[PDB]
Amino acid sequence: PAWMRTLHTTASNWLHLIPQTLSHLKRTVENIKDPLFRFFEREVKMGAKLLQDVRQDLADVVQVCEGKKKQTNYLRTLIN
Amino acid sequence: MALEEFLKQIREVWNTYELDLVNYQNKCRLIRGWDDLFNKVKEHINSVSAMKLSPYYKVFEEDALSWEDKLNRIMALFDVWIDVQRRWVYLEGIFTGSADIKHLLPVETQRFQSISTEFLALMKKVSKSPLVMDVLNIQGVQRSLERLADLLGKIQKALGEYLERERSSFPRFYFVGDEDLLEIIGNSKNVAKLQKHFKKMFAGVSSIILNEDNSVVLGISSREGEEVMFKTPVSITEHPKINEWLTLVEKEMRVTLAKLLAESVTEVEIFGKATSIDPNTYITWIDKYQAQLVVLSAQIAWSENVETALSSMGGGGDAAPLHSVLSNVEVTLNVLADSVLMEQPPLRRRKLEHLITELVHQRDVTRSLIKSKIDNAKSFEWLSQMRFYFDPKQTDVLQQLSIQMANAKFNYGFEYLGVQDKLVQTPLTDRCYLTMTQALEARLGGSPFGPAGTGKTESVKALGHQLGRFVLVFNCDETFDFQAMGRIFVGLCQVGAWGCFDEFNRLEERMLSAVSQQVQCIQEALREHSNPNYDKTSAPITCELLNKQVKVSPDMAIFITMNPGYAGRSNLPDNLKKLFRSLAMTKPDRQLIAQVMLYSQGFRTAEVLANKIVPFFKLCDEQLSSQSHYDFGLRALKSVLVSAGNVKRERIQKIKREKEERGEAVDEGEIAENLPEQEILIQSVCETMVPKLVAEDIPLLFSLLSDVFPGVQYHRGEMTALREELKKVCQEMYLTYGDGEEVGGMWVEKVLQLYQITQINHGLMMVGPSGSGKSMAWRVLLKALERLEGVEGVAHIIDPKAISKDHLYGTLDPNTREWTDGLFTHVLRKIIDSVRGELQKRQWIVFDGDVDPEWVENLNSVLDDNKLLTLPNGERLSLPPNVRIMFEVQDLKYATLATVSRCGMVWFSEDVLSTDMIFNNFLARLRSIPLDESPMLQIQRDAATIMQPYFTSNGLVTKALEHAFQLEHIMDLTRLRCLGSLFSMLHQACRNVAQYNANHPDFPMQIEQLERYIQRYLVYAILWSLSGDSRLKMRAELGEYIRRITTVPLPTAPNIPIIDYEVSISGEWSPWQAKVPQIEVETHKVAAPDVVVPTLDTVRHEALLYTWLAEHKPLVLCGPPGSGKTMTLFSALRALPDMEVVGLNFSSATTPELLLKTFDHYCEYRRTPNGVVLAPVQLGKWLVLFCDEINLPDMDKYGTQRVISFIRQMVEHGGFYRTSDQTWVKLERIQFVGACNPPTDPGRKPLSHRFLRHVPVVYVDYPGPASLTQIYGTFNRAMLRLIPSLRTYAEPLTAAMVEFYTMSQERFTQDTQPHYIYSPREMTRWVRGIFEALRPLETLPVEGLIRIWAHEALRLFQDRLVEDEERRWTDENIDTVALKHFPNIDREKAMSRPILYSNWLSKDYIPVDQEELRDYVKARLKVFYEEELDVPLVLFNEVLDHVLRIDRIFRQPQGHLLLIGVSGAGKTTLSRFVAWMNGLSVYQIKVHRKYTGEDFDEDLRTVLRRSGCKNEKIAFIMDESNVLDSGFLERMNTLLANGEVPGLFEGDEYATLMTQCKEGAQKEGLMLDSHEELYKWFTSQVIRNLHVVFTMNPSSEGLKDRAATSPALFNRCVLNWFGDWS
Amino acid sequence: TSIAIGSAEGFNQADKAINTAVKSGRWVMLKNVHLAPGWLMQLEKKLHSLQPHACFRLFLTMEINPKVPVNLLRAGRIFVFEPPPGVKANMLRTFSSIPVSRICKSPNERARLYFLLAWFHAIIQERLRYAPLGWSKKYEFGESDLRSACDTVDTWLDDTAKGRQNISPDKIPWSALKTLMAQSIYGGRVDNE
Ligand SMILES: Nc1ncnc2c1ncn2[C@@H]1O[C@H](COP(=O)(O)OP(=O)(O)OP(=O)(O)O)[C@@H](O)[C@H]1O
Ligand SMILES: Nc1ncnc2c1ncn2[C@@H]1O[C@H](COP(=O)(O)OP(=O)(O)O)[C@@H](O)[C@H]1O
Ligand SMILES: Nc1ncnc2c1ncn2[C@@H]1O[C@H](COP(=O)(O)OP(=O)(O)O)[C@@H](O)[C@H]1O
Ligand SMILES: Nc1ncnc2c1ncn2[C@@H]1O[C@H](COP(=O)(O)OP(=O)(O)O)[C@@H](O)[C@H]1O
Ligand SMILES: [Mg+2]
Repeated sequence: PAWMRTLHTTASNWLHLIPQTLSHLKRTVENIKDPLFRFFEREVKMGAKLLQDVRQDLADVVQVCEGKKKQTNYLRTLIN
Repeated sequence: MALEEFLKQIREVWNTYELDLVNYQNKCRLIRGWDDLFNKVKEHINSVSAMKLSPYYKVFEEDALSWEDKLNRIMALFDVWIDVQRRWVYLEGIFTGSADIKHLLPVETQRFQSISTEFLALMKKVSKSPLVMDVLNIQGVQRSLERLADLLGKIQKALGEYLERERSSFPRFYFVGDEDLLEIIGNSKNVAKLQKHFKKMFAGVSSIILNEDNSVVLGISSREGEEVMFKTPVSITEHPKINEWLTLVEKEMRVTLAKLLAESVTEVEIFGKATSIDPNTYITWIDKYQAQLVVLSAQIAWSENVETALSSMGGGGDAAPLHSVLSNVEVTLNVLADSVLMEQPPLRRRKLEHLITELVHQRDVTRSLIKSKIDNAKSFEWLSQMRFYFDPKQTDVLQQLSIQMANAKFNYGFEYLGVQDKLVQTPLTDRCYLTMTQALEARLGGSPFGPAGTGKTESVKALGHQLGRFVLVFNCDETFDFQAMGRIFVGLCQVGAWGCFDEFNRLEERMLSAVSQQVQCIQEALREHSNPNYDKTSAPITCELLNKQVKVSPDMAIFITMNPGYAGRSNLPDNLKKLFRSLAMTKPDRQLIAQVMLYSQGFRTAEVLANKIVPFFKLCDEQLSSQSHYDFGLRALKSVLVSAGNVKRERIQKIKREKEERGEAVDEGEIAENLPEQEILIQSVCETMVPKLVAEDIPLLFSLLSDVFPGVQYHRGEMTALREELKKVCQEMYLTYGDGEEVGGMWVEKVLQLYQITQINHGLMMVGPSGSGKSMAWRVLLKALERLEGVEGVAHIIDPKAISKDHLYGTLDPNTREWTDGLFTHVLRKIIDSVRGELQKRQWIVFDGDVDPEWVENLNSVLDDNKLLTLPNGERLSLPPNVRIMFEVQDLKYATLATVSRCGMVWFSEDVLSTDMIFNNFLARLRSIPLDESPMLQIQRDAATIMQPYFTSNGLVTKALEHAFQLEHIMDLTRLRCLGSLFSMLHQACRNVAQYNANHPDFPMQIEQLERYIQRYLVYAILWSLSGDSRLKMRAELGEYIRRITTVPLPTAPNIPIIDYEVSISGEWSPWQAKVPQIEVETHKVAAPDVVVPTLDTVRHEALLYTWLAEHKPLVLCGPPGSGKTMTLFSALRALPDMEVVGLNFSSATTPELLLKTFDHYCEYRRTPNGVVLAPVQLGKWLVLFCDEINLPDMDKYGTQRVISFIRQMVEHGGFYRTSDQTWVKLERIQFVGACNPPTDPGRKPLSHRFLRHVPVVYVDYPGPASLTQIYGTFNRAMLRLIPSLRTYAEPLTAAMVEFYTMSQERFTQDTQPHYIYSPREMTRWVRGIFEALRPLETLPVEGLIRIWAHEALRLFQDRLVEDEERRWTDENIDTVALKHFPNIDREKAMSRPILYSNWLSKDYIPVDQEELRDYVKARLKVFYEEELDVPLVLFNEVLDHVLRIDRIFRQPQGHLLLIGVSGAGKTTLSRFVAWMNGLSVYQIKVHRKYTGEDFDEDLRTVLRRSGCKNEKIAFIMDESNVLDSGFLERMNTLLANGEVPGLFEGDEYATLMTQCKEGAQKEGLMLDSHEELYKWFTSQVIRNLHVVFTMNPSSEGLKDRAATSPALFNRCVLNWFGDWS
Repeated sequence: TSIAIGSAEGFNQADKAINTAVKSGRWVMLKNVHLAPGWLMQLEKKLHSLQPHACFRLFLTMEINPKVPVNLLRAGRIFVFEPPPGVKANMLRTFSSIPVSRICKSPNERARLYFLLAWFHAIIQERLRYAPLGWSKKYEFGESDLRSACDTVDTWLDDTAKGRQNISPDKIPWSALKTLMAQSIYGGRVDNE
């Protein structure tokens, strides 16, 4: 269908735009005493978690648009 | 022989025990000493039970049995006698002391006279023989007590009007409930029973002081103990009426407070205008007067001094005596500060704290005045401050004091507030006072809004206490309707009290609009009373409230506080907002509060501590990881400061004790200077905040503490006694205990944190994922505290979301305005009353369940400092100091910041409950508790020893569980679900070993056989528990992983996976294929509902289900529709003759009421000494409640399912709550089995992780092509034995069927249409149709068989299709499949496109030509027109096809239709036409505008009676337009799926149905007399006779919605898509 | 007869008041009728087949809401109350609302105080249109604030000027008015520093 192909192209472009990798920050005995690291670890943590979630969801959307996998309730809602 | 000795002791005690009797005004001799009898009976029962433990109990068993019997009779008799005695006592004082009730209410006056005569007769009989058994052996004594209680309750419930008149007589009675107001009125003579009712009637009066005669009221008292002595005592002898002397006490309280204030002001004038103050004299003055009076005297003195100083420099150029005022304030503040640095009595300490706060505010104000160079008394920089003016020359004492702010003037109400916690007068509080006073002067309300915990309600209460007013806090909600608020407003108007309606926006918008009227009228009355032209002689302004004229007192006001933007809040209409002066409270001055609080508690470094603690709180808010349960607002800081003060006091006491025990040298100054205040603050902060933190935030917060508080460390105390009690309790409950870093250190540390939080807060929240040990933690803590402190601890576990909020808190009848207690309200009221000594015990109310603002916001006042449960009827319940409110939740994703900030939090992570602890608990329970109820123990211990190496850290089980978390499961995988499945399967293995031993008495199982069997079954159980809820691929993957890591010998088979193998009792692997024989089904049993062709999946799932059900363990089968879940479960249940299955069919609107109706029908409640037990009516049988759509029920906006929570409560806790009388009901011989589609299917919701913890899930997927080939080849071979010539075609026929069904499933999916579901149900229907067509026929060539096959394929796969291209595809694919699998056949004869089969033209089901069928239908239509309905119809081919389909459906048992098509297409007419042919009687419900659910229930009852009792075939035609409510669809769902509605016939309607069914069975010739067999026969008759034809429009979203609200419409109803005319 | 709609007793009172006023010719006002759309439709049907008195008037004050039935809107005459288009219209509305006798009291400086208050109210309300720049949020600066400010001005002018015809501009309590309208009247709704 038309909407399936349009969403496939949009999701492919979005995957191209969004980067793929983000490594968490390492805990150290003297690093915890630094509030900069205390904030900075939280930033990289949230960034990596949300990036992984978004990448997985968009990959599932692309997979559905190609028909390889079935639609679920959450997947249907995200498509909508 | 100690058993006989103690039995003789108990015999002597009971024979010597007599009933203590005391007179009642020379009328009766009441029972006294209830507690002694109660605990005597309790101790005797416990002793007899402990004797039952002993083995020598057998020789005295029968005697001790009769002893427990009579002891239970004594308990039952006196569990009602005390209540009856109290009810008669306070009812007598109403029907005797009051004379107006005789004329007003004569009928129940005479009724009470008769009941009192009966009670005095029984009571004189008791007085004659005061022996306990002589009372007990009285004939019908228990029944007499029960009927007396019933009659007294009936009389009590009919006294509402008299109570309303009594409330009108004394205005303060409006805030007293019906029970308590009757208690007060009846017990007026006995004033000692009114002491516990004064706290709900006055601000700070908790009790009154009486002389020895109890006839003269000398004074009043507060909850702390502060006393006010009346100058003129009030005598109750002169004023016998309760209301009269209560009013006199109130007026005397006001006058004596005024006079004492005058004396205190005159005395404190010396302390003012004085350079130096002697500490002794000031302390004496403080101790002489009350806290409010000394604070008021200080305020008056300071205000007068400042006014005099300002008047002195009115000339501008004069001197500055304001510096003298500042110096005096500073000197007094220094004297106060030195006073608190040493030990003080608690009352004097609170007085000093209040004075220090007030004087700090005075110093700040005076400094501000000096800085601004204020020199005129009329300057607004001074007029804006709250100034107190005292006029001793005023004759009226109540008007001697005037409080002014800006242009507003108020009079002190002189209401005794007791000792209330004063708040620091921060600039925000000053702004609040200014705005609220400006609103009050303009005769408006107050609307302080903002986020939670910014000092809004407390600010309103503090302002009210500042003016000496009575402030009432009403926790508003959605049931505060127009009438309840009108009554509350009437009470406030008559009393003259302030009403602080916090959470005002929780009302409905319509209710707020309605209340705006009353608010406007009250404000107008206040405004007219404000005008000076009004005089005392002129009648007070009378506002009209609730169609009544109510006097309006000047002192009253309406304050509403609300949080804007929070969840579960409405909007205020503009006509209501214009009546209130709103104020924004967003940023309280936390630093000033902290500094002044630390200064008043005695901290020398208060400023530094506050400046270090407030930025610390901001750092915590902005630096720790964001979580839903984290709160760092003003409430958290308040708790921290209070805990710091308590810790400082305890440290001072400990130092003093160390000094007295070690020598004799104590100096208050030495201790004060040498005290680590920083350490105290850190200890309080850690005790309050560390428990709520996640694992990764603890080191972050500790580093933060080291950064802001360097050099100070926290050393948590070692509660050695509590740790010993925890160790003992864990040992008795088979729990793993560990100190520090041992196995279980984190859990016990969490328990200690929970204890510390309970010591501080009265509201707790144990937040953490399922299976983190919260329940065990708080249970172990409760038992340890009970066994340590010696105070019995009881717990009331309430599932808040398993019941409606009306059932949880209570309901108010809109008609009669009577209050019915909810669950939590009933529990709290029972604890408060303490009729059975509940106030001396540790009461914990645990709200185990999900939390949302709808139900938890009603507890805001309870969790606040108010500790009041405000009810819509104006009642308020004070939380006793021994009651704790606990919330055991898994997440806090839906609660607002109001609830999170109100409760201390303890966060339990899943790392708290390590897997080794669960393994140790399982092993201990296995080694201790017998499974039968000993060879059982020996087998259990041997097996546990065998499984010990695997149930270890980094063992086979742990590694397998870790890997199983990485696979894909149909339902979300939780550790505890897998562990519970494994433990249940291992228990079943132990029972299998025991059964093997029983079957072989001569040769029991040896050690080696046990080892082999246990190891192999452990691997088997791990495989089937960690991957039972996954596809075959994941099962094979887990099997391969186990084969790698495991060392135990596993099947040597090359490609066959391990899951294809069972563990025989001999201790060897045997493939499941050995239990799958090539059976030959009987010809007449082809595709029968109870016929199951054995396959590999069938036998595996049958064994698994038998294993799980033999443990009575709840389980859920999840899989696609038609996979075989119900069939497999019924096959497994057929191997258990002692289990009866009852079918439940959940829908989107399913509520626990369905389960309650099923319990009412199939079970019965019986009263037992341990409580109510619900058991099935049949004896020795286990009721298996089979819920077919367990995950379908609607999920609210807060992610909960009420029926799912109900099932979770009934599974985990083993019972539920009867909402009729709030009685705990324990389930007996009842287990639950669930069925559901995968949660990814539309309309299905994922089950809560707390529910999935208890229920194993087995994934029953579609049978494979090989399995389908086997099953339906067997079915065809059995079926094709009718025609011997056709026997050779069974193999190609089943192949063709399987191929076409596989193609149909792939081509049409649920993505296209909601009803496009295909399952082996279609194949079963195919085989049934072919067999039914072939049954009467004697011979038939292959072409006829292919024609029948094609016709059945068309009727199954093409009837439900929507588009034309899909039907064309189905026809073409049928043709291609038949030609592919059946070559060398003549296509034209067997596959002529108009495939029509009908039995109208012959006795058998044979093909019919189109034209002959059309002519026959024309003739039948002519007859139909002449007989039933004269509406001409035009006949075409589609009409013939449709009538053939309807005739096909109507001839089947339980054949229901779902006709989907545009209106006017003839669906109803064709249904009536076919039904008239087939003899069915057409029934249609006549829906009108007033048609409700009860009329539908009556129509259903009539149709079921006709279809089951009279054996009359009925075609119940029902249209979608006939659906008005969801109840219609729910009852239709139940009737379609089961054939009987459980709650439809009840009471009289049930008995008449029983009689009619008996008559019907007599007519059929059956011999049935029991209700169960007759009801089963009725259900069978309804199934056989009732057909439901459902017609609806082809809506797109409507079909999807109906696929969820009524799932049975798509599972039991054959779907025909008539559509529009082509 | 003004009745607040939303309760069953409110519906009964509205019915009785309308039935009485259609004969007696009195006015009836119902507030917040958008909360009962079905009763609104029933009321419209009742009104259509009715021949009331010549002086009878029925006012249905409601908020702009899509739930209001279309037939009632077609039956009645619609008046929209909303912010005035500009500063000039705002001042004109404020001066029209306040009675003339109230402004023209004994102190001749009362008129200038009222004019300053009206200009301040217009300035405050017009800044509301540009939500991010004029303020930080859509505050509810309405007619209630204007009435409260006028009452405060009256009270403090009568307190300072004891009935004198003229009062020196220095003696006018500027501090009182500024502090009150900054902290309680207009500053109450303000939640931002
Ligand atoms: N200290 C312990 N040592 C060993 N086993 C324990 C311990 N505490 C709990 N368990 C076991 O682990 C499981 C946890 O049960 P519990 O009811 O305490 O969980 P929970 O965290 O309250 O769960 P939910 O959120 O579902 O209410 C039970 O099987 C219990 O027997
Ligand atoms: N000036 C103050 N001095 C001391 N404690 C205060 C002060 N203002 C607020 N608090 C405390 O802050 C909390 C606010 O309670 P409350 O006003 O009832 O909450 P809410 O603002 O949500 O209605 C209470 O613990 C209260 O004692
Ligand atoms: N091994 C088997 N032998 C015979 N029939 C089977 C077998 N497996 C599946 N079926 C057929 O599949 C259907 C399963 O339907 P049902 O038990 O209602 O599943 P669900 O309750 O999950 O919808 C039954 O009608 C049955 O005839
Ligand atoms: N085949 C037909 N020929 C002539 N009239 C028909 C035919 N089918 C339906 N009708 C008309 O439809 C009307 C009945 O509609 P009905 O079956 O009640 O609609 P629905 O199927 O939506 O319930 C009758 O008055 C009849 O005239
Ligand atoms: Mg639990």
